[PDB]
Amino acid sequence: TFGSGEADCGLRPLFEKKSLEDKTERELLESYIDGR
Amino acid sequence: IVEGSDAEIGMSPWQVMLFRKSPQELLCGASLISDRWVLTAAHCLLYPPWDKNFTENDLLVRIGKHSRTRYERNIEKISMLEKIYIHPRYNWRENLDRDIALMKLKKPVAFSDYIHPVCLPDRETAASLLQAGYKGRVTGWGNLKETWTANVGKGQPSVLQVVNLPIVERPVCKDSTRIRITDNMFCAGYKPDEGKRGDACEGDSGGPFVMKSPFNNRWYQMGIVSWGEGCDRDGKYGFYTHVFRLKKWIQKVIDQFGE
Ligand SMILES: *C(=O)[C@H](CC(=O)C=C(C)C)[C@@H]1[C@@H](O)C[C@]2(C)C3=CC[C@@H]4[C@](C)(CC[C@@H](OC(C)=O)[C@@]4(C)C(=O)O)[C@H]3CC[C@@]12C
Repeated sequence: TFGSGEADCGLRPLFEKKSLEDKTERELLESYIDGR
Repeated sequence: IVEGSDAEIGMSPWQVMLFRKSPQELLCGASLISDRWVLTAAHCLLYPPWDKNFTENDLLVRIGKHSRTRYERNIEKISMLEKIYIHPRYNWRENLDRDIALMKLKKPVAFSDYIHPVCLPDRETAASLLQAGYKGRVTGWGNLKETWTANVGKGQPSVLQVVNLPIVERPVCKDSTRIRITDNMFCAGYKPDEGKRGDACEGDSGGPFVMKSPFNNRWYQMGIVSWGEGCDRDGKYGFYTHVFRLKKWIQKVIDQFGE
């Protein structure tokens, strides 16, 4: 039923957790109302 | 993927690869949504006009990898499936409507630096983020062009690749294809004048299209790579399965078995 990482989901061990931002992530977010 | 870049290590931890047992071949991509559940497009499993009709004991899943080929020794996990669920209203025949599928792993996977779930979207994260102009990200191993004929450049790429694509607005989608679009599908990718390229391509079907939520800093699976007339054609757009508009079904089948 669970058994479901709906929980700590969407959190990448290696970036967010490790407080880091991948090479192109910025673009994604920069397009959120043209505005970041 | 056409026109995209190498992925980074750890960049896409929810990325499954749907692999075929015998023979060894790559069928599609898929995504990790839980310790036991993987979500893919239906047409990767059941597609009648192609005598592609697989079942548990044919697929083998491989979580956590980067290389298209290399075994990735204490990084990636192979596993195998208990059951498969196709949306029972999938229209393979006319327009691939409702191209979704849930696959249940035989044994739940151990999360890692490389292996982690993506989140399913919710009403208010659907509403805010699925909008014209907003980019999402698509992932896959899978051809570099149109090897529809064998072709002009790279083949299939050595390592997982990424691309960021803006969503398109409905009429533009509605008007780019003769095929009847439905509400369970959105498109994305550039407009011939916008001056960038890039799109999913064969091999990517089933992978996730994700976005990043600026309210909680989390990754979201907004759509699944479903279909397209080709790869990267000026003024054609790619079609993705609307995951949110299908959410109740995803819920129902996971609230079938457990603990
Ligand atoms: C998956 O990798 C791929 C999806 C893909 O390439 C996505 C994008 C590009 C965005 C799948 C393959 O698994 C097979 C696939 C379903 C298709 C097979 C046949 C064609 C399609 C159904 C599209 C319509 C039509 O395309 C034409 C007219 O060129 C086909 C019936 C055909 O070629 O005969 C196609 C959709 C996606 C597809 C490639």
